[PDB]
Amino acid sequence: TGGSVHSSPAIGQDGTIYVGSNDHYLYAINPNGKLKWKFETGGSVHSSPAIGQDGTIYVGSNDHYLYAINPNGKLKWKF
Amino acid sequence: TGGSVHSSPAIGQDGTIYVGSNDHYLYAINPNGKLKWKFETGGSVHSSPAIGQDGTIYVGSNDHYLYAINPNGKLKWKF
Amino acid sequence: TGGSVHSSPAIGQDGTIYVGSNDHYLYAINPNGKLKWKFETGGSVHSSPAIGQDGTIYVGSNDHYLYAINPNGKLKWKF
Amino acid sequence: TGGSVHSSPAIGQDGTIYVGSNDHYLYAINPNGKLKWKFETGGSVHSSPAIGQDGTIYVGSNDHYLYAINPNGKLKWKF
Repeated sequence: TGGSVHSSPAIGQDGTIYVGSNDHYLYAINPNGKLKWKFETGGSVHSSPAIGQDGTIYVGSNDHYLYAINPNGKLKWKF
Repeated sequence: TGGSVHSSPAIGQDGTIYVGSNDHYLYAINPNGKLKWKFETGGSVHSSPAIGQDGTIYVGSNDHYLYAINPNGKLKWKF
Repeated sequence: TGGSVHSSPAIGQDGTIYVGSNDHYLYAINPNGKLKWKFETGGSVHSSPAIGQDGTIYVGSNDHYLYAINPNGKLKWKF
Repeated sequence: TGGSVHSSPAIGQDGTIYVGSNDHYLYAINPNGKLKWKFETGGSVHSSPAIGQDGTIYVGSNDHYLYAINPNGKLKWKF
């Protein structure tokens, strides 16, 4: 990533590692180490991601939003 | 929310996303992105919520308390 | 507690809520809100506790140690 | 460890406790308190480790990398 990784990673049901970074991005890493996708937020992502029962990825950000991102990397909603 | 989301979200058995915020509130978000309820504490909620076997939501706060909130948003107790 | 609760709580198999505090203590709270025990460490407990398969409680502390505490509140070991 | 343990521990399927430290190292502790191995990173490990379905240990670090370490302590990859 392009910033300090304070956030703690979470693993999906297929092995995908989700973690946020201080570079504002939420990363989705494949189990082989190759990047799946990255989602940009308005602030550093100190918050640790969490995965729901349907594979959605929930994480907060320093930009005051709680982001909900689909496993394809597209934004579902944000509070 | 009205503050940086440092706290990390937790998902209940029905999909409800629980996360604290630096605006002193503990938020309960529905899986569709609409707010269920919010509980106000005396300080920023850096602590990440946790869900017990009965659906209770446990989270700490900068106000020195460990809050226990019922899934309806009403305070159970606080230590 | 006597300090900001930055650490995130963990729930044991019987409902006991374990969380650290900035007052150096690791707290064990009963599901009814009454204190079970508290274990003193040499520094603030920002680290979030974790429970092993045998009910042990693992948590770090600002005093550089990784504490292992038995569910009765007595120290097992510390690294 | 040789630094403040801000990171939160994780337990593997055999009881091994994984936690990072502000001394740049990621520690693997046996359930008896004896050190299994330690992996050095370029910065403090505030991030909390996470274990995949195959026993891999994922953790971030202040050095901007998301580390993937095999349970034997050898580096799998890093993003």
